[PDB]
Amino acid sequence: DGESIYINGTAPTCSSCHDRGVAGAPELNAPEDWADRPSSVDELVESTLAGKGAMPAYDGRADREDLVKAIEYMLSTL
Ligand code: HEM
Repeated sequence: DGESIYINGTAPTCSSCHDRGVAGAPELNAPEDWADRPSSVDELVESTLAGKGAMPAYDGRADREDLVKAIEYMLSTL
């Protein structure tokens, strides 16, 4: 599911950064970190595909669908 994707079914693995908050990556169950961001999954996924700050571009490494499933999973902890 989205959890599987987020934890291990991603390359690079989202967990590795977001679990700890590497380079200030918006963490899980941390609504404040997301409040300011365009929380809309459909927007967040673009940021994810393109890359943001330390986050590399995902375009090709993870499909929008994969990403979406991971992102909604991330957001569901907030
Ligand atoms: C794994 C595929 C993965 C997902 C999914 C993911 C999502 C994600 C979102 C939705 C954001 C916010 C986008 C926005 O602000 O519009 C976000 C932000 C950051 N991430 Fe991420 N992220 C995934 C993976 C990784 C990896 C592997 C790293 C560490 C190199 C990482 C880091 C960050 C950082 C830093 C940001 C934003 C920093 C900023 O400038 O605000 N993410 N991620």
